[PDB]
Amino acid sequence: RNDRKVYVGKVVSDKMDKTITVLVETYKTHKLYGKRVKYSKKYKTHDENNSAKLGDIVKIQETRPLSATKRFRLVEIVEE
Amino acid sequence: ARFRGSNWKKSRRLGISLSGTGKELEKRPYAPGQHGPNQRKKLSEYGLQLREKQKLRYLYGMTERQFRNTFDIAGKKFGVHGENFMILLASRLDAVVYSLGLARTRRQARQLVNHGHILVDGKRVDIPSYSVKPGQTISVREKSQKLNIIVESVEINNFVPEYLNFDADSLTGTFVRLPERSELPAEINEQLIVEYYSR
Amino acid sequence: PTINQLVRKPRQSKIKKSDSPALNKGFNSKKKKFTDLNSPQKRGVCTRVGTMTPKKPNSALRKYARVRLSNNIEINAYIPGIGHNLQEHSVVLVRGGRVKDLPGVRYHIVRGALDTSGVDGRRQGRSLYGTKKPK
Amino acid sequence: TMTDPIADMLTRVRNANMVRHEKLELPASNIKKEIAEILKSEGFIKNVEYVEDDKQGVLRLFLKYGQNDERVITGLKRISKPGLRVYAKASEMPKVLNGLGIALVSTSEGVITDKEARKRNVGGEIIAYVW
Amino acid sequence: FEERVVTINRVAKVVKGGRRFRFTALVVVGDKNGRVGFGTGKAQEVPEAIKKAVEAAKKDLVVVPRVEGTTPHTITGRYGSGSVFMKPAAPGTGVIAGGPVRAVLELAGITDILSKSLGSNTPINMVRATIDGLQNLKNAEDVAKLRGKTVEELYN
RNA sequence: CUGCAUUAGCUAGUUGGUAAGGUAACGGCUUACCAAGGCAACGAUGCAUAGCCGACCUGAGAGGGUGAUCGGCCACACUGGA
RNA sequence: GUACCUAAUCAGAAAGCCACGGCUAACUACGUGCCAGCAGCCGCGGUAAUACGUAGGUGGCAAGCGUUAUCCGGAAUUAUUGGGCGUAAAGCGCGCGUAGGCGGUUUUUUAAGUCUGAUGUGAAAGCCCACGGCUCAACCGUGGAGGGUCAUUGGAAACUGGA
RNA sequence: GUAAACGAUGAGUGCUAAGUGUUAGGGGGCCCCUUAGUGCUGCAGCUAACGCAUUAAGCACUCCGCCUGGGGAGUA
RNA sequence: GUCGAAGGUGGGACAAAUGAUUGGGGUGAAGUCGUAACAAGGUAGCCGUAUCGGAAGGUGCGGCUGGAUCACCUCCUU
Ligand SMILES: [Mg+2]
Ligand SMILES: [Mg+2]
Ligand SMILES: [Mg+2]
Ligand SMILES: [Mg+2]
Ligand SMILES: [Mg+2]
Ligand SMILES: [Mg+2]
Ligand SMILES: [Mg+2]
Ligand SMILES: [Mg+2]
Ligand SMILES: [Mg+2]
Ligand SMILES: [Mg+2]
Ligand SMILES: [Mg+2]
Ligand SMILES: [Mg+2]
Ligand SMILES: [Mg+2]
Repeated sequence: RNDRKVYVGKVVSDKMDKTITVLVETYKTHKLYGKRVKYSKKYKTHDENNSAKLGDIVKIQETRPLSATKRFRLVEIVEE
Repeated sequence: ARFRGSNWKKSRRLGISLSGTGKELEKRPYAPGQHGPNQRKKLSEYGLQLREKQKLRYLYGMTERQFRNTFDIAGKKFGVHGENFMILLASRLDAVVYSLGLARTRRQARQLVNHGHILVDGKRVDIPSYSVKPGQTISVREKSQKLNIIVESVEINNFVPEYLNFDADSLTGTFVRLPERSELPAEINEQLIVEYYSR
Repeated sequence: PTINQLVRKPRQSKIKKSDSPALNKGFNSKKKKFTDLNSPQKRGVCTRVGTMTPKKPNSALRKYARVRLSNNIEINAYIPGIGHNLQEHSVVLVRGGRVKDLPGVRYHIVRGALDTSGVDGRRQGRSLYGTKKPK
Repeated sequence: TMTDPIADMLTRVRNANMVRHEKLELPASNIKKEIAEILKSEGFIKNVEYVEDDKQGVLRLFLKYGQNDERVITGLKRISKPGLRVYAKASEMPKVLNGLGIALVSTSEGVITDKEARKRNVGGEIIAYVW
Repeated sequence: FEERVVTINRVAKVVKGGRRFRFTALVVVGDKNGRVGFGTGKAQEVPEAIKKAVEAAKKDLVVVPRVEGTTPHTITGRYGSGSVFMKPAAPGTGVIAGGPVRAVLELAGITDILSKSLGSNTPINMVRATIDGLQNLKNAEDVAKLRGKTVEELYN
């Protein structure tokens, strides 16, 4: 029933075995001056078969802890 | 009352008859003190606002803290702040008793209510600060129905404003509705007091 | 500045200094250290008592005391009023407020507190000089 | 180089109005044309002509002056800018000069005035103030 | 026409021996019905300085559009370094203003308004800034006529 | 959700994988092996200071200051470990 | 045996603090004579002191009144709202150039920003509005309103972002 | 690696009356028009004033650098 | 037997206090010496740099006008 968060982002490193780091990009607004400023967050996601490659836009979903800092699993490769 | 001072000196200072008779200003309409006579200085804007505020405050025989609190609560009502403040000051049990005429002086009415000779809706009220509201009745304690002071004041037939409906046979007054600016004393420019409390 | 410049380097307000720094500090003897605490007054012991000459154009022999406070800071405190009963080793209460004539005198000695006596013969504004009501 | 064509257009209008010029020619764009049409509909300018030539086309505005030579346009102010963009909700739409002026807005329902934005209950990017 | 003396200032011109002192008076004049003006007068004594200032002020008057004792809309009047922000209020607010601004507004007849001197507090330039704001004020009917519409069309 | 660059490099169970052990529980949580990964000018690391919040004071507002009493959450019980 | 109520006696037991040169409401006389002393700033005091001390009077408050300490305001004096850089403080001595910020006109598409509706939640107490109960009020109680840059979901495509 | 390294005036971009010189060009009939500089005079507008004013210090947008009382001190 | 608090030993890091003595800074009363700057301030001043001198400062090189001025020529504006 209850679903888990899903994010879309680019792959920025895959040197780790079966792990890819996904950079999700957002734009937080400055609290006083109100300007739009870029905000990047890197997500460590599980890539069982090493399908994803450095550069492709992939999709990840939140899971239980899988490692010291892995909390996401690769769902599909939206683009490449 | 709480301010037990020379009401004549206060009337002379403020250029107003706090009693309403004018006796204080009849002979010496100038300020008290060594420099009273031959006083010719001109008040500043702050001085004028302060004098207006003091006129109203000493007219209603209140302390500064209570006066300020009443002004604050009046400001929260819908309408014109100054008019609301004036009608709220009028609604006080001291003012209602004095207008009904159970005493010849505002301070005398204050002492009456303080000593409990008055009843609102048939129940004792010792606090002159009590804020009367429309639809209520002011009576007199049975043990004090025959007081010389109250009976003499009732005999002296004073004018009863429109917002008060009085019957001297029963010594029973009714607060019909809220007063109006015309009914309330015109010697006060409430805008000056509003500005005084603005700064 | 541009909005981008403000985002990169936000505006920075001027920092405010106290006029009575010596009152903002307590001392912990056990840890042998200073601590930041705002006090309205501090007790002290008069290291010296005497007179100082005001800077021009004023002229006088203004009465003052050099005081070591409970926090071990040594200050100069003016003695207000006419006549005082203070000497070295007197224990006094010190409040803020400098004397404009006196350069290094940044505090006042309260009258009528601890050792300091009220002003003798004072009748108007007595509370400011620690003098009882004569009656 | 050029960074805000809308600001350039507003400043052209302001400068021409100050010098009391009658007409004003500027390079055209769809947003500029819609702004000019809103100005005409509201009565701040007299006429708007589009010249469908090469090089993106030209807009030819005709300014409006009342009796006594009084200027109908008192002032134009760019609100949203490339350096900082401004958006407002329908319930937060600002009134220019207590309603005596217009705020040109850009909305999902086209660039309209603040009155129309409030009526349709929409917000958007507050392009400019005119009064 | 009511008149209020805003400021009186003793100015000096240096001469080979001593100084020549004069009195300058800044005065505001108004009917309390939408007409206000200000004037300055210099004389060897303050009564004559005031009289000259009053004559100049009466010569120079402006008409203040109003709406039930308050201005039609918010305005910032500027002159030199003077700058006065003024904003319509509701009845019973009073005139929330300081210094020469209050003189100008009261004599113009405004009884409910909020204001703030944002610039120089020199009285003559404050008065000039306030007058500039009142001059630049606009009324609904005049703006509708200028824009070729009705008040109802203006407000939609 | 905090100050400092007159703090620019930090990290070696560190980052990932495999196996086992361990736990109410997933997990470098721990161990063995393989790899060299991980963080950082979007401020890592270091240093200094600090219980956090509902709220409280002030200000027209935007903001600024504060975190007593009362309620919630956390942490501690002479100091350290079990 | 407290609150509260009743009956009797007495104006009798119950007013102090600061200020009065301008800001800032309130002025005169004596003493002093750059001394003693005052002082938040400007300043005051050397024989005519409304500024020092006392007295009369007056002003503001009042069971409180003053002083000190600290915070916000006034301060648009860090300025998003809401400031500047010729001479007042402020354009690097000048290039070349990286990251970043920003970016000319039209067409199609996306919905990250942007706009709009629904649902859940944002405890209680508190602030604000109303009502009710203490004789009034504070206070207490009960409803309402508020507070997210919140989340999930459905819609629009003008502008910014992507193709 | 610093100068009163100055126009004591950051770069880019557009827009806003005019008159008159000069440097290097171009087009149309000594004249007119025109491009880029370099000077002077001068509107609107700006400015505390002095003054600036198509070579802005006017009107606007983008980005950078810099300022926040005087000394202490361009010092520790 | 593994882990393991405290402890011990060692060389480093950082912070605070304190130290014979020493350096300029600020303030202060009519102190002493001269008079650098402000007028062309009596040698125009100031900026960077070098060096010298009790001291302010002088001198050299380059720069600036934020410099007064009698005669001359060279142009530009009305
Ligand atoms: Mg004139
Ligand atoms: Mg702590
Ligand atoms: Mg404010
Ligand atoms: Mg502020
Ligand atoms: Mg300068
Ligand atoms: Mg330069
Ligand atoms: Mg709640
Ligand atoms: Mg330099
Ligand atoms: Mg320079
Ligand atoms: Mg040219
Ligand atoms: Mg000399
Ligand atoms: Mg010389
Ligand atoms: Mg020599």
